[PDB]
Amino acid sequence: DIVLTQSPASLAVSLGQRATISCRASESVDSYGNSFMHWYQQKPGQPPILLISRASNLESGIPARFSGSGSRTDFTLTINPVEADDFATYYCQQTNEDPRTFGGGTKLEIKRADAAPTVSIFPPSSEQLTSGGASVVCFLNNFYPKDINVKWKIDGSERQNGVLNSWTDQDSKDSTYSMSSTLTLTKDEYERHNSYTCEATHKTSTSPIVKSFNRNE
Amino acid sequence: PNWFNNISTDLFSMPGDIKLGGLFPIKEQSSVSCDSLNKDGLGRALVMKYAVEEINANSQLLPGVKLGYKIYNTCRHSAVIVRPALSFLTEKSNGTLSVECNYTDYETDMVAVIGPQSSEMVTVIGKLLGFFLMPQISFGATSDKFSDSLVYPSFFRTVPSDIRQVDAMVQLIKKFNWNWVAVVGSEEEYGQQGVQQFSKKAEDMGVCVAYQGLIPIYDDPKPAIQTIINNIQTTEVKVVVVFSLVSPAVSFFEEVIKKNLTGVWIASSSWAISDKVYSLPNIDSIGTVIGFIDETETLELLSPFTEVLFKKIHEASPTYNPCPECWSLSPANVSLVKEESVQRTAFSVYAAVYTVAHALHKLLECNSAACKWSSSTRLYPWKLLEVLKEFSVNISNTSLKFDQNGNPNIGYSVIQRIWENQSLSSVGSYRSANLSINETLFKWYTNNSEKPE
Amino acid sequence: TSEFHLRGDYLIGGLFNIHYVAAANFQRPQAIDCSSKLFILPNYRRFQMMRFSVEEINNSSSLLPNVSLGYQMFDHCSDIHSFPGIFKLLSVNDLIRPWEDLPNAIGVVGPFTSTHALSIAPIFMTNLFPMVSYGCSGSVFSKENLYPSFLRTVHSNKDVINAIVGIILNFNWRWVAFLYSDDDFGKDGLEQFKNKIEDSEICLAFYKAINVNTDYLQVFKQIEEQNIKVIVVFAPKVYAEAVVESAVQLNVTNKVWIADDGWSLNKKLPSMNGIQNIGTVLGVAQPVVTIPGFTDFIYSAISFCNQKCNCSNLSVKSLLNADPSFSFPVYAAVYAIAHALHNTLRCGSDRCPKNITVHPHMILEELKKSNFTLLNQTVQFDENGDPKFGSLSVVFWNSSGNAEEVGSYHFQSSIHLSINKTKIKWF
Amino acid sequence: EVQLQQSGPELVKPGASMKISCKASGYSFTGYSMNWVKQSHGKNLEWIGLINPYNGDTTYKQKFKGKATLTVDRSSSTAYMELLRLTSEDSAVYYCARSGRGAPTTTTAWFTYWGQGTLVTVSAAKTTPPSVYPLAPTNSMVTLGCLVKGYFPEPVTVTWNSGSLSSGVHTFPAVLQSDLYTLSSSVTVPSSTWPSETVTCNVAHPASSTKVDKKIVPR
Ligand SMILES: *[C@@H]1O[C@H](CO)[C@@H](O[C@@H]2O[C@H](CO)[C@@H](O[C@@H]3O[C@H](CO)[C@@H](O)[C@H](O)[C@@H]3O)[C@H](O)[C@H]2NC(C)=O)[C@H](O)[C@H]1NC(C)=O
Ligand SMILES: *[C@@H]1O[C@H](CO)[C@@H](O)[C@H](O)[C@H]1NC(C)=O
Ligand SMILES: *[C@@H]1O[C@H](CO)[C@@H](O)[C@H](O)[C@H]1NC(C)=O
Ligand SMILES: *[C@@H]1O[C@H](CO)[C@@H](O)[C@H](O)[C@H]1NC(C)=O
Ligand SMILES: *[C@@H]1O[C@H](CO)[C@@H](O)[C@H](O)[C@H]1NC(C)=O
Ligand SMILES: *[C@@H]1O[C@H](CO)[C@@H](O)[C@H](O)[C@H]1NC(C)=O
Ligand SMILES: *[C@@H]1O[C@H](CO)[C@@H](O)[C@H](O)[C@H]1NC(C)=O
Ligand SMILES: *[C@@H]1O[C@H](CO)[C@@H](O)[C@H](O)[C@H]1NC(C)=O
Ligand SMILES: *[C@@H]1O[C@H](CO)[C@@H](O)[C@H](O)[C@H]1NC(C)=O
Ligand SMILES: *[C@@H]1O[C@H](CO)[C@@H](O)[C@H](O)[C@H]1NC(C)=O
Ligand SMILES: *[C@@H]1O[C@H](CO)[C@@H](O)[C@H](O)[C@H]1NC(C)=O
Ligand SMILES: *[C@@H]1O[C@H](CO)[C@@H](O)[C@H](O)[C@H]1NC(C)=O
Ligand SMILES: *[C@@H]1O[C@H](CO)[C@@H](O)[C@H](O)[C@H]1NC(C)=O
Ligand SMILES: *[C@@H]1O[C@H](CO)[C@@H](O)[C@H](O)[C@H]1NC(C)=O
Ligand SMILES: N[C@@H](CCC(=O)O)C(=O)O
Ligand SMILES: N[C@@H](CCC(=O)O)C(=O)O
Ligand SMILES: [Cl-]
Ligand code: NA
Repeated sequence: DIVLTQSPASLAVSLGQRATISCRASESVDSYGNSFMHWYQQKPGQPPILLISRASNLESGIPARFSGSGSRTDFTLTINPVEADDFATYYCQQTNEDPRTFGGGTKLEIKRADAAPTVSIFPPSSEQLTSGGASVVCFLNNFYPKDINVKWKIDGSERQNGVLNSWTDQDSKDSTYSMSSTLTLTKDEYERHNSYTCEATHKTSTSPIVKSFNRNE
Repeated sequence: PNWFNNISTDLFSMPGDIKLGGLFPIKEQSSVSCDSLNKDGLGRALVMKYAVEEINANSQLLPGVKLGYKIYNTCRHSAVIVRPALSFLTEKSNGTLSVECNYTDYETDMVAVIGPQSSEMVTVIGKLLGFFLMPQISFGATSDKFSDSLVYPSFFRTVPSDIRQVDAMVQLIKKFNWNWVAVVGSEEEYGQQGVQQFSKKAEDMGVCVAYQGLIPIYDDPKPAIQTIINNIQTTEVKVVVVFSLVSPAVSFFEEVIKKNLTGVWIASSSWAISDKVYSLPNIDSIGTVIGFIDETETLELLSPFTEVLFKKIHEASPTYNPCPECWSLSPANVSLVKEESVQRTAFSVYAAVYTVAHALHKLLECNSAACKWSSSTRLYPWKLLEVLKEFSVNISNTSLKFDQNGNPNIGYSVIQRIWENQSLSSVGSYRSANLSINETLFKWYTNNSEKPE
Repeated sequence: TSEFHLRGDYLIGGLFNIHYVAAANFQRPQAIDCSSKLFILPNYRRFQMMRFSVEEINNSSSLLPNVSLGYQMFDHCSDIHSFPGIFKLLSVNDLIRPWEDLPNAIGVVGPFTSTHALSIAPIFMTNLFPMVSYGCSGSVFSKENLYPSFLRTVHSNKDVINAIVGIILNFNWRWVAFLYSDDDFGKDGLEQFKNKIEDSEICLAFYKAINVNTDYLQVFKQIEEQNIKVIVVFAPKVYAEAVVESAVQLNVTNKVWIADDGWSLNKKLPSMNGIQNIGTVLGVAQPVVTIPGFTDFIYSAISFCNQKCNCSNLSVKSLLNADPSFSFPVYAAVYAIAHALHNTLRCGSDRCPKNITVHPHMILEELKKSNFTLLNQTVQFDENGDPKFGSLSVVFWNSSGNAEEVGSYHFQSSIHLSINKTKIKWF
Repeated sequence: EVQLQQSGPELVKPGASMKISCKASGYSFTGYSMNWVKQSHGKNLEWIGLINPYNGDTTYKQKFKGKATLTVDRSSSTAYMELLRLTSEDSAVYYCARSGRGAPTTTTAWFTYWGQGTLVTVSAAKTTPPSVYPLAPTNSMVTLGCLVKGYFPEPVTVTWNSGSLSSGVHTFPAVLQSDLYTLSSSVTVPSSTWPSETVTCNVAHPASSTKVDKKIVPR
């Protein structure tokens, strides 16, 4: 089975600049005067789209800023200039030999200027309280880059337990990320404490960003 | 011209010592019913009558001999055209066609055949006539199939083969930097060969053919047409080559107008000057039409001849036939030869007739004074063919030269349809293998009056 | 005696081509001496098959009782030169009246090739003179408005092309070369093939029309420079032999050859030396139909222009073992016409109303509604005059020079073509 | 248009088997190989095998022999993959993909047309409908929210005001806890326009036939 190794694993390229993705194959994928290596683009939650077939043939409907080259065992996909809707995972694929195999993928990220998150905290709804549970939600919206640190403080104490986090995919317009942080407590637990604090740390600032409320209000 | 008053009123049959056979699409279908008059066909037939009346009036061309003819309708239908073909082959004396293994001493009633007009019709009789080595000189059949003299032994043409027309089309497409086109043909010999020859050559020249379609000529073409049109939209081409007989073309653009399609349409000679297509309501909305037609002289004498004739026909009116209702032709009907599609193809007909006559003059060892002819001379077609091979002749102001295929040294005029005048403008030509156009003369029927793309 | 002529109460014309000659310039309007040209053994066998069919029907006291069938047969090596014989069948007293609304014959069997048929059919169609072809597979002949008295007993190219595509799809190769005869048969095949594969994984990598001075060296030069493994050769016996023989000569190896039924049962090529070298030959073939009594007829038989065979000294064995393709088609063609005659005359099972005026167009109406059994097949034609009988099979040229059946084409099944792949031994 | 329309998301018990369909339209079904591809959440693509719809011939990647069974139904232009004896390792998105035109062989053909995908969830856990809670709060922009809690299996869809609010909408990837998924959604609207202009969270979970509208009511 031919093994496909893509490099780099992930990549961040500024708008209007050039992206270069590589594929190396364990054995040659040449036959019938061709190189049977192809490239696919997969946006999150969507089927892969064929960009380039037989190493360098652009498929119809695909902009000419995508291109490919190489032969035998070494191949390059090139995107120039990178545009905002180009963040995706790019997979190379060989069909020279059964079974077909894909590379592990290369994750292309749009690089942009750094941006501070907009933070909003939400006490449990009355509706949820009626049910015997309580969730405190914190949105961290439209920041870059993706690395961010959120901690929860209850009555001045950091709280590890019960926190679920979740990131969006890069935004196709402003290339930022957003994130939700949910602290789930029992209703009894929630009613037992007073202040709840959501505390964001991000490279745009040495001060953390903090949002708070007191329950009894 | 004093000889205009000596002429006879028979259209489709002239008595003579030596006789030409004529085959014309005079009446078509809408055994079989031929009810629709083809004014172009009738037109081209008149041109043969004129040419023969003129040859005869000329004391120096065939001095001893009167040239006659019999013209029949082909109805553009295989069953119709075979009977007139066989009749040309009957023994001059008898009226019957005898069954023999050897026809070398067999004197046919006709010495050569003018027509037919369409390539489909030639494939019906071409090998029959070719077996007798009866020269047949078509004034309209353009398929490249007939360029092979091993397959069509006695075939000549006063119009160029389509192998050249498509070359001209492909070269115009390259000049305009369009390399993504569709081609549409009618579903018979002309259209089918046209589409194949084009596709092939578009490859040679790096033009990608996004789609090929064929319009049926028998039974309802609407379903096929809607399919074709759907593929044209789908491929998003903007240039369409329409290699088609007039009637399916009409069927075609009727649909193209219903669906508000617009773009560049390349016309083959068969419909490039068809009034039946250009008179369609809203045809002027389909965009730019560029066409290729034969480079021909204009017969200046055709209209004066025809009014005198149609006057003499009216006088003698109170006295089967390929055109029953031609009895009531009046001087009011002289527009039949003034129509631009007859006017601009008349010479093809004229040059065919004159080609045979000059060949005859050479065969019969004629000079300006006398011929080696008498009422006991026996004329065999195969003898006449021997003369016509690679023939040269001046005709009016044209140096006509047939090559070993029977193809003439005739080129193309490139025209554009101008919707405001309902006229045709000249934009260039194609002589030898050199297309020669002036891009500045082109009018682009688009939103900003600029060349598509 | 003449093999070519048999008196009878009614005559069937027989259009064959026993000799082969390439087209050539001529300067005189006259028949060709075909009899001095290259003899074609399997064509001669088809010729005899018609003579056998008529004799069997004349031996019968239930089909056309006390009404003898005769024939006028021809050897037309050239389409352009075949008109004298055509005029004989159509003539009334050795005369043709162009404008006529009782011809010598009531029907005709043949011809064998699309080219012959295109050149002459119009003359027959004008008065709805029945032609029943035993071999002409051109698509255009399904258009009933163009050829309204034209029937045939072999299938159209469409079907054979389908079968051929079926073979390709059954395996893994998807680049194809398509070598076709430079004529109406070949050209029509190429268009049927292109149409069928447009919407598929199959890609036409290369095609060439094949004629007399096709530089085979250069055809095979590109074919292997495009690394094509599959080669369809859609052509008559003469053109096919040129291709295959050149292949051995130019040492073309490791190919998958695909044959149409015109040469999948060729008896020369499989015995040819070096044949093994070029790879593996598969094809669409007509299953061998056993026509009983034919062997005996041949043993007994070996003892106007274009009515001479010039073929004494014939090995009876070599005729018997010649390409049996198109045998049932010829057989059925003759019987189709005999039944039509029988039904026009309104014959009983032992008698026929005598001396009746039969008109070729009445034979056509009875021909079209043909429905009778023959060797446990049912002879019928659809609205196009195409046959609703006859199978195609897939053969493989195996190590001992035999065309071994390895599959079937089914006209109306879900899996259209089936192949026992294990039977194929790959060179 | 060529379209490959795959059957909907499935929840299936461990040890059982399941069948996925791929309805092809707008081309000649028997002329092209149908391939099947697996994608675990980790997001590696794996080729399962292909079928020749013309004759039913199949080729499999060795690890799926006797795991997957490909069949076709030529009269409805539909391809099927049956997955046998399912484990949690079979939880993945499955694609059908059609061979394109141009490869020398059936082996070398690449994939030009894909179906949307079929999510397969292998669990003995039980279908639960979601609970939908509103997330109500002063600056020029105000951020509203919606908490979709404790449902199973995936997926849910979240739209705001029936689709009219599209800008400034973030729906976050569900998170699985005790065999129950939680997700949320935020939407940022002009502060002048809330609460006067009612903002409503639309949630639908087709697995349980749940469709919920929750107006973001102020505190
Ligand atoms: C087909 O018919 C033609 C026309 O009759 C045949 O040609 C004629 O054939 C004879 C030869 O047998 C020629 O007549 C004789 O001419 C020679 C000199 O050429 C002379 O020495 C003899 O005394 C006699 O008069 C005649 O010229 C010729 N006509 C031609 C060639 O135009 C032809 O042979 C026939 N083809 C067949 C039977 O295959
Ligand atoms: C032509 O017409 C003139 C004038 O009527 C007549 O006198 C003469 O005989 C005619 N000439 C011919 C038929 O050559
Ligand atoms: C398209 O054609 C239809 C004919 O029903 C017409 O009503 C419509 O206005 C046309 N649209 C255009 C020309 O954009
Ligand atoms: C001749 O003209 C009249 C009226 O101008 C017309 O009725 C008739 O059809 C015409 N005959 C033709 C064109 O043959
Ligand atoms: C045509 O005219 C040209 C130019 O004078 C001359 O060279 C040629 O011989 C003529 N051809 C004829 C009379 O056939
Ligand atoms: C329209 O008028 C005349 C002929 O009617 C022609 O010379 C002129 O070129 C035409 N106008 C155009 C093409 O714009
Ligand atoms: C092309 O036509 C334009 C007139 O529109 C003019 O500039 C030029 O003379 C022409 N060029 C030729 C005829 O070569
Ligand atoms: C038979 O054919 C041979 C050529 O194959 C020829 O030499 C011989 O004369 C022929 N016999 C005839 C035509 O009687
Ligand atoms: C026909 O009958 C004769 C005897 O009358 C016999 O010799 C011959 O073999 C038969 N032919 C057939 C059945 O074809
Ligand atoms: C067959 O019919 C003919 C009449 O055409 C007759 O002469 C003959 O007697 C019949 N044969 C019999 C009765 O055996
Ligand atoms: C076989 O044929 C190929 C291509 O036609 C040629 O290149 C090669 O030399 C041949 N091999 C031999 C003669 O061993
Ligand atoms: C054909 O013949 C058989 C009996 O020979 C009959 O059963 C069947 O109905 C016939 N088909 C027709 C007349 O179409
Ligand atoms: C080849 O096929 C023939 C006919 O099917 C058969 O007689 C023979 O056994 C086969 N030879 C082999 C398989 O070697
Ligand atoms: C397929 O072919 C093999 C080899 O000839 C044969 O043994 C076997 O019976 C065949 N299988 C079938 C007919 O199912
Ligand atoms: N040139 C066309 C005939 C054109 C017409 O008859 O309108 C042909 O070869 O058939
Ligand atoms: N089927 C061929 C004749 C037989 C053959 O050569 O295969 C044709 O129509 O011309
Ligand atoms: Cl005509
Ligand atoms: Na009998």
